[PDB]
Amino acid sequence: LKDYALEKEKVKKFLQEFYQDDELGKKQFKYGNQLVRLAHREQVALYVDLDDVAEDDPELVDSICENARRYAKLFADAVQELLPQYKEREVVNKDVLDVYIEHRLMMEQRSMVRSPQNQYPAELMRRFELYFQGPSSNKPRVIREVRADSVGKLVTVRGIVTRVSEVKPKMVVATYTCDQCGAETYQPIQSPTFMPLIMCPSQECQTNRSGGRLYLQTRGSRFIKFQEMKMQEHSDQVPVGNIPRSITVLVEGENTRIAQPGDHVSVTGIFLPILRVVQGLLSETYLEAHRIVKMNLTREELRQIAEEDFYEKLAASIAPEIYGHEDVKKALLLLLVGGVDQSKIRGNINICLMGDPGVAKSQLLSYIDRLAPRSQYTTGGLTAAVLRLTLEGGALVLADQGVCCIDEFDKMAEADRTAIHEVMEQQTISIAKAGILTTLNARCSILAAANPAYGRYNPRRSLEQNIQLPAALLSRFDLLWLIQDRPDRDNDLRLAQHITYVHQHSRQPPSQFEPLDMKLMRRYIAMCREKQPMVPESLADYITAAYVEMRREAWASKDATYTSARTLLAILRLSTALARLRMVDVVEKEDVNEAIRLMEMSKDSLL
Amino acid sequence: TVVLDDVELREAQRDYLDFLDDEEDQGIYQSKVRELISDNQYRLIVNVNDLRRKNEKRANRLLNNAFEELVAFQRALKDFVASIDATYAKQYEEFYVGLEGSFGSKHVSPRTLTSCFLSCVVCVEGIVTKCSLVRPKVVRSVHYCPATKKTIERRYSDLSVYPTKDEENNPLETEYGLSVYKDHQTITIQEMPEKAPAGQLPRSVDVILDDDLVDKAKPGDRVQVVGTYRCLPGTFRTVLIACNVKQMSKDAQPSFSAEDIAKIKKFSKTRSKDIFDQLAKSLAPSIHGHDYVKKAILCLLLGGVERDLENGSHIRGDINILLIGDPSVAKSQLLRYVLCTAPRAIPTTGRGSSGVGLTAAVTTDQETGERRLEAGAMVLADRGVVCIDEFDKMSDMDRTAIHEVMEQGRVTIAKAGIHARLNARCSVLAAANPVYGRYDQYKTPMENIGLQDSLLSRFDLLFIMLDQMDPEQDREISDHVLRMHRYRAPGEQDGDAMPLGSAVKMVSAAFMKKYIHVAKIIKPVLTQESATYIAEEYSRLRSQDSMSTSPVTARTLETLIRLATAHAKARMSKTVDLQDAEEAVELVQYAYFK
Amino acid sequence: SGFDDPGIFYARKSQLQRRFKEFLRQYRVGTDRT
Ligand SMILES: Nc1ncnc2c1ncn2[C@@H]1O[C@H](COP(=O)(O)OP(=O)(O)OP(=O)(O)O)[C@@H](O)[C@H]1O
Ligand SMILES: Nc1ncnc2c1ncn2[C@@H]1O[C@H](COP(=O)(O)OP(=O)(O)O)[C@@H](O)[C@H]1O
Ligand SMILES: [Mg+2]
Ligand SMILES: [Mg+2]
Ligand SMILES: [Zn+2]
Repeated sequence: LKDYALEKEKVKKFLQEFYQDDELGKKQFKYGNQLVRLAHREQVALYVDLDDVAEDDPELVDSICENARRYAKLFADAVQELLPQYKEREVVNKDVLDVYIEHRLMMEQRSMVRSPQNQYPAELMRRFELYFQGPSSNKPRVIREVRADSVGKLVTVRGIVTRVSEVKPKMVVATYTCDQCGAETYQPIQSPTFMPLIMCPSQECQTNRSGGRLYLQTRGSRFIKFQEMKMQEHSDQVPVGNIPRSITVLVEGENTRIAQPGDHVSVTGIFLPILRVVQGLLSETYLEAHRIVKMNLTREELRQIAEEDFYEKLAASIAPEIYGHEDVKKALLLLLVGGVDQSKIRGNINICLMGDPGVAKSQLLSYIDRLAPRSQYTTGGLTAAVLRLTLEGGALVLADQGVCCIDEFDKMAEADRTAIHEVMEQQTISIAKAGILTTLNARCSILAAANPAYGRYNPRRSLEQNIQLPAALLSRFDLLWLIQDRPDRDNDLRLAQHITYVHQHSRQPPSQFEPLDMKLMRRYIAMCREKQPMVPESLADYITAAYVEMRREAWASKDATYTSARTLLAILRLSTALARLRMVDVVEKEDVNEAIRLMEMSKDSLL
Repeated sequence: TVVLDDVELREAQRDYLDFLDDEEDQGIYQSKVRELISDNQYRLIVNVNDLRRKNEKRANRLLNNAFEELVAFQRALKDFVASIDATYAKQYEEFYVGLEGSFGSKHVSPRTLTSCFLSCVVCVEGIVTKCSLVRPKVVRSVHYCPATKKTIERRYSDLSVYPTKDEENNPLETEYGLSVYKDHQTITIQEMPEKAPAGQLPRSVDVILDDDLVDKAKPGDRVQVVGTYRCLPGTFRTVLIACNVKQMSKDAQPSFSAEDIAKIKKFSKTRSKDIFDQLAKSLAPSIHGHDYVKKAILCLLLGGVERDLENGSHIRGDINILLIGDPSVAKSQLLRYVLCTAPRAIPTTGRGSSGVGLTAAVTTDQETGERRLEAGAMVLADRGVVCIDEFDKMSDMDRTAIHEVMEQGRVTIAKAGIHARLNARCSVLAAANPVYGRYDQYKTPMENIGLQDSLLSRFDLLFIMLDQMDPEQDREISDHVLRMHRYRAPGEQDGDAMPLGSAVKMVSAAFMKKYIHVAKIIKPVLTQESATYIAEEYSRLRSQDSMSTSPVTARTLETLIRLATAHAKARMSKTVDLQDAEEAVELVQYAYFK
Repeated sequence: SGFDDPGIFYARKSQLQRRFKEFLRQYRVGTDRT
């Protein structure tokens, strides 16, 4: 419909004649400067913002959007023409390829009409690469929404990297030398595989009919850094009644090694088909990557925050269908806000919930998983793995900067117990399938839930007697709540009355405070994460006083209540976490004392 | 050899536009496309019978002749949308027509879908079993030739094949953005398992979905599809091209006859107090004793009421019963009673269905090496019943997946990069003899079988039946056994047995089946009086829990809620009666306290 | 994308062609005077 030569002119006009008032308003031909860098091998990639083209030709940006593979080659050939102009120094022949390119160019210039076959491919006149950066107008597209209609277009997405292969050299322009003639042969490659050439099409051997057999040479050929990765739907975009959906992404050039599993990245690139037949061909798709970037209210809200029972109301909003466990519901809220990590300190507040079956453990975890921004649910894979050769982060990795709810914690694999032990220690996961201790960042609060062996809990049987989990591993947890279903006819009647209401109403009974919508709760959390409250040194005196007091009670306590410095460290996390709930950047005695109260109650739960 | 004008297609295209031109008339279809424009979809839905009303002839032509008539209709649709809005029409390459309404004889089932309907519209009804992955299918590939500076096209439509070189052998580089691609998925339908004679073989019909119709279906969905049945190029494989798919509710309705409804109403109104026990005695008349079990089994068929909450909590109405007992007790016999009686039940063994097993599975086709997400037995029993025998011999992966479906009624799967989440809400009636026979009444039932201490929690009820060697009890059983054995039909001379068939107070099983089918639709609700009463009993069980079967827990409370709900359904009483809670409480007491 | 095929690029007959080439263009006739 349109003349690509005319488009080639427009880009050449744009690149040569686009500038931006840089820092201190410096009128600078931004791309013009980059071309000069490219001319002297000082750059390799040339990322291009389409909004710059939108600044003077939004229609061109639209045509780039409706088809991107075409315009990439147009720009690349457009830059190919411009670069010889901007050359101003004969820089050193960096790597054999440039001097090889120089050698070929002299040979070609030594030649006058010529058949199209006897000419070098554009892809070999390279060692520069070009990528686009999507316009801010184009809103990011969910991986689900990338349908077949959007193939061939340029799309921006968000997601979580589930896996990424090692860097490897992808061939681009296979080069061959004839057996018995000096003519060199080329073969650009698009498919992931190909048949290598055999017989040279060289004019001399073709005329001579000598059967000059091509022999591949890597030095003549040109490779490119390459990677293969999968990206998963970000948990926020996934509907409740579905699960995350993957998408393959291909990365090459300087975009390689800018991503790890469990990185919440945003990718701009072309969505295109690949074929490794009914009513037409069926072809698997992928997303050729261009740009990768690793991503990170009303006054009544403020009035609500000012309320003293605000945080208590929010705790009541935690699973209002669940009657009871109020102080536990408070504790879960503390985990959701997390710590501060002042400096570093473990901001995540890991909690374990051991208790008899049928006491809302599993339901609570499901609510927490639905509530947290970055959430994972598992039972025990959980940890990373090396599939076949490619990394694949487990649920623990995917919970980074979030929470991993592990139901059925009692039935974990003992190796995995060691794995989470590493996470609670340094918040990283190490693994070696081939004896290669690959360490992965795992910064994620752990919400464990276990059930005692042999039915309900026996109070006479000590801790680590009703349960068969490592006591040292248990003591690592910030809080550890023992939930017992004691037959208490009054309270039993209360819970039953709560249940019958829900059946007779499909609704919780009316409380003092109605629950808030989960999204609003998350908004409060995101506001709470905005703060990093500090600990005044005066509070330390009282804090330490409380610590030695309770530690004395542990010495007084015949059973070792696991009081330690670990106990003190968590108390710091709880206090500053409460300060975040208070939206105050300085911790307070109320926050400290309340944290001690919950700590005491968790110990009281061991009664 | 280039067509100029088609008078018939011209008129047919015009008539459709006239039909879609619903302005002077009631405006329903004009409003539809206006909603279609607002909703951004590109597939109008059409009631075929309205088309019959406006034009019976054209409607007959449409049903008899599908491919041509729809193409004209799509043309009229695209122009009509262009009339209302040109730019919105220009967004989409094409538009689609959705059929609906009554299809007189074209409404068939996969059993009855003979080859006679080829190239005729068909409204099939059935259950989706196999699903294939979404794939994008090229339709119009666009190529550029820098040598000639020339752009070409190549449609495929119904039709080495991929063009890559100019006729001058110049290279052709494709134009991905310009070209047209569409998502495309294949599934397979089968007759509804309840209404499917065992003598006849399976009659499974393929289906092709494209565009928005791709993902509007999963395995184990009761769906009605309307499409054009077409052959394929070569004894020729035959497939149905979907024009519109709709998921009929799995509840459906108890059609039957009003006589059956009236007989049920008269029978229900006769004696509501004894109807539960009268059914229970007549539920499994061949079996002697186990009266609580028969009462329990009736509640399972009746089923509770699922409660879906504002937060998405989905408290299941299904009830789950496990039978443990010594061999040579009427356990397998009892389930075959359920199979004969249950409105919608599927049998299965410990191993489950071949390959797929109990729950769903991914299956390479091996005719094209193609993945297929294939429904398993558990999913197919959704809003129904599954009868598992040798449940102890269930495999370990099934012992894993059973936790999900028991907890959620929902099997998820991500294997082979196949993300899916299938509805599997199904009351389960498992049976498993004790290991090595001869149950020891000292340890847990887990210790005798090995249910990992969790599935017992998942099961609402668990009934033990041991071969107690009481001579009185044996006399009662043996009296029953010989009485049935000695029986001869009323018309017989104590001579010949039944012929070798080449084909496969007391109430009839079919009458029972129809009755419970009607009762399942009833939606009884709580009463404050019963709600208070049950709370006393549950607390009383907690009080009785002091002595030390599994302890009474909150699982037990909701179990009683479903049982009282079930007994309420038995009498068609839309308000749960204290009798319902009363009978459930004593039944649970028998289950935990012999 | 596996949907494209870029074109391959790049006592002896070619030597004999050179011999003809030099002969036709470089052959000399006449003498020093002529
Ligand atoms: N304190 C409680 N308040 C309200 N509902 C409760 C409470 N305890 C248990 N329940 C109810 O118990 C029902 C079934 O038990 P539940 O799912 O809570 O078990 P669980 O504690 O997760 O058990 P397990 O870890 O042994 O699998 C749930 O529907 C939940 O609503
Ligand atoms: N209470 C009973 N009344 C009548 N028949 C019984 C009874 N208990 C067992 N049976 C007999 O047991 C047989 C079926 O046993 P089955 O259920 O297959 O054993 P299992 O289920 O333990 O493998 C039937 O033929 C039936 O007559
Ligand atoms: Mg649980
Ligand atoms: Mg049996
Ligand atoms: Zn050669």
